[PDB]
Amino acid sequence: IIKTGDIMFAVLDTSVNSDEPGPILATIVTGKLKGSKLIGSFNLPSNADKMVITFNTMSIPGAEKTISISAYAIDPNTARTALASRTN
Amino acid sequence: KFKKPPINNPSDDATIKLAEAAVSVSDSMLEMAKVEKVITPPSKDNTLTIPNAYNLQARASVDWSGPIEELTARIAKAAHFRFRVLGKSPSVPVLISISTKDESLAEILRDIDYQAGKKASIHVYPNSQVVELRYAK
Amino acid sequence: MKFKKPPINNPSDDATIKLAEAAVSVSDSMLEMAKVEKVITPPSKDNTLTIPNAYNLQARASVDWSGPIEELTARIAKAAHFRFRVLGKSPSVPVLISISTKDESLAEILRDIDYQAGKKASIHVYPNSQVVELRYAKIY
Amino acid sequence: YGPNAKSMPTEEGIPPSANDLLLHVLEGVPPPGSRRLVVSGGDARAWLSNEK
Amino acid sequence: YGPNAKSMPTEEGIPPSANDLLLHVLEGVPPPGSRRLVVSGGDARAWLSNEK
Amino acid sequence: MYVRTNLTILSPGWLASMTSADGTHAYEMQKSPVLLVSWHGKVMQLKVEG
Amino acid sequence: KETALSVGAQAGLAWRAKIIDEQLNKQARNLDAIYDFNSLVLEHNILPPVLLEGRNTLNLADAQSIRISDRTYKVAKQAHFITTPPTWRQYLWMDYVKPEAPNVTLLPKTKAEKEIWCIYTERGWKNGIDQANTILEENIARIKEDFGGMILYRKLLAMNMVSPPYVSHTDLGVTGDGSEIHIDDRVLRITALPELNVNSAEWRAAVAK
Amino acid sequence: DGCCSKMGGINYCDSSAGRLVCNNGFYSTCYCTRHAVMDLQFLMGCCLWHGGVYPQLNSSGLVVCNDGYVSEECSLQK
Amino acid sequence: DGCCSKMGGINYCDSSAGRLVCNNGFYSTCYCTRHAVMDLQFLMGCCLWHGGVYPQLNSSGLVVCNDGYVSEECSLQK
Repeated sequence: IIKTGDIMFAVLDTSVNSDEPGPILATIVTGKLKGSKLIGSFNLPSNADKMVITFNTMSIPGAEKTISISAYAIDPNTARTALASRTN
Repeated sequence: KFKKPPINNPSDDATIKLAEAAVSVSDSMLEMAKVEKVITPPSKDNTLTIPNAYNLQARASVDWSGPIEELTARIAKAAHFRFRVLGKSPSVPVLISISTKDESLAEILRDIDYQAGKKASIHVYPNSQVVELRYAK
Repeated sequence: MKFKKPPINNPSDDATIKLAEAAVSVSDSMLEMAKVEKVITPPSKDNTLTIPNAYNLQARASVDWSGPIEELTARIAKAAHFRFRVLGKSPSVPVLISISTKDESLAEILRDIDYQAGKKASIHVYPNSQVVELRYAKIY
Repeated sequence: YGPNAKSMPTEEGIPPSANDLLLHVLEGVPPPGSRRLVVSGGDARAWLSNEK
Repeated sequence: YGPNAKSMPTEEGIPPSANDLLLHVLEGVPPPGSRRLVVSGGDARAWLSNEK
Repeated sequence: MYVRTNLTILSPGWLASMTSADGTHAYEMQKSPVLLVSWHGKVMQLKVEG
Repeated sequence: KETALSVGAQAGLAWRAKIIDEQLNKQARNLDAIYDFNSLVLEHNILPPVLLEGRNTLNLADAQSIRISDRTYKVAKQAHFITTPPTWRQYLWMDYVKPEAPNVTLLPKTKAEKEIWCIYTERGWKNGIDQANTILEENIARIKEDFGGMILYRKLLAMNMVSPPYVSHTDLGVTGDGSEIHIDDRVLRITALPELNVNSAEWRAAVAK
Repeated sequence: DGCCSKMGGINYCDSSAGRLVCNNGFYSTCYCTRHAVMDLQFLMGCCLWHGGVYPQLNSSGLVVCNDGYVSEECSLQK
Repeated sequence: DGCCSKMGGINYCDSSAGRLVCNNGFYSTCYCTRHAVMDLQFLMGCCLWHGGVYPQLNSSGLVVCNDGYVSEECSLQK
């Protein structure tokens, strides 16, 4: 039971280029979920001013199930939806 | 010249308190055990003294666990003493185990009597070189 | 002209403090237990009679043992140059004695050992024959 | 008792004695299924088991 | 005794002796089907067969 | 010796015993001329023949 | 932001636990000396039970309902067999597994971040220390409980308030088949579990000097 | 901040009284454990001296203590 | 780091003793076999002195031992 649209922290360990959408996984490190993992993919925006990632495949450790909560991400310490990379 | 105090000196208030508490409880338990323990004088101990007959100062080894009369008869035969029994053998036999390597048959017989206890006892006549096994009633 | 109080020591620790806090009450309870036990029961006699001391038994010993009794009594007999004798069959459950003393007599060593054994073992000494005998309890 | 019953008045009943968990609490062992509490200002200990 | 009767007796038997598997243990052969264990710091051998 | 009662035996000790739902005990034992019975928190002694 | 608190608490708990455990082990012999279980074992290798005592109790139920008593005693754990006396260790020793993996995800970047991270770690580590201390307190309470219960059993038995335990031994001679044999089989079975006696008529009092 | 100032210096915290001890044998004056005799005669917090703050949260700003009494001063005004 | 330092050197390892033997007639103060007598009275381990660490896995940090007792130290907090 998680409140609608609340806030969590996570860590991305596998890098990817915005050229071929594919499985990318991250790991929740704090909050109620510890060591939970999250598979998703990105989208290609109309312009190169930002980049967002789709996160839908949530796997909680311990139990043998795979919930389908879909969520997005924001830039920590910046509070933005863009991506930290090069655009020139 | 140099002198070093003992390593485990209670140099702290907690240490000294713990150590003196240990002393106190040890003393109390020792006193309780002393006042509780039951003893009997050797003047009236229910045991057989050493016959001290020269043939009994032999040295041997014996391992056994079972009927007593058989082993006692074997020992008497080894020592060249007549063997006899008085009483009715109980249906359930009195069984003792002895496993020794080198000692005196006198000590063996003493242990035999000690294990027999109230069930039976053993008497030794050295003047008339006989041994008797007396049952209970 | 500074001021001080006599007892100054190394700093203590809270764990030891709480240990002492428990132990003092435990000791007081044990003391009361022994006191009431002694006043309610009539004492009878002493084990000095059954194991009197003798010559060549005053050599001093200091021990720290927290195990069984067989090695201990064997070493004591070897030091005493006396015959070792065992009576009874050792029960499966070992009989364990812990002793922490300093500079006592051999006779007092034996008396304390027998007292702490209590109802499970007994000790006899025959000085004329120079023999030490340990007997297990006839039970079970 | 017939169809319309269980209307007899409740008889007298000796009140129950003190709850037995008090013994463990006094000794210092918290009762099972309880959790600790934080208290300052002096020397005391507390626990919460059954909203008590 | 009827269906509504209590009729709840119990039966007890003579206790068994110790396992003869310990005889194989003492003679030194590991018990069949078990696995060897690792013992450190002393002179001993260990085995685990049936969570014992 | 098959001994049936409603009390408990203390000193001799049984090797096999049975109980009923109503609360009757029946022990089977070897021959012993003397028995020790405990009831109402007190233990007394009695004797038998043969 | 809060990983600071978490790691601080973990490290503090671990460090305090290791220090207290090693100090306890260093101060060894007096502990086993005071907590001498074996000499309190009864004759038949039977662990004596544990008694709980209370004095001057009162409970209010509701209006016109208050029940008051002077003293109370209870049997905490029934007596049972034992093959070796317990020690101080099964009550006082507490485990210690050192953590070594502070997950390096949220790291100090700016100065104020570093400062708040440091102070939060410090307070968390203090919290871990005091929590470990409280756990030690509970352990001490539990072991004191058991020892005091044993002592109280001894004293009530002395005062003739609890029946002593009773056991019977049945012996059989040779036993087994042609393949398995036993020399003498001894069966020990206890019958009278120790319990309080309500008959005050046989109660005995003692007076010191 | 120095409890044992102008003295031998802070030695250790005895929890039997929750007190710091200076290097000179005299007791200090600070508090070094929450389990200390502190004679505080003031407290904060609302719904005090009743059932306590009710765990549940209401949509309205009215707050009621667990005894059923309502803490008006704790409830927001309008 | 020479066990038989200032001596003849290592000869071999007596397993019954679990010790090295120097070339000169002495036992070295080093062990070779793990089945020797080492006097250690301090160690580590979660769920210690119980049924050991239970092989279950929990979504939260709750950890238990085969005796059924739990361990806050072995577990985490929240």
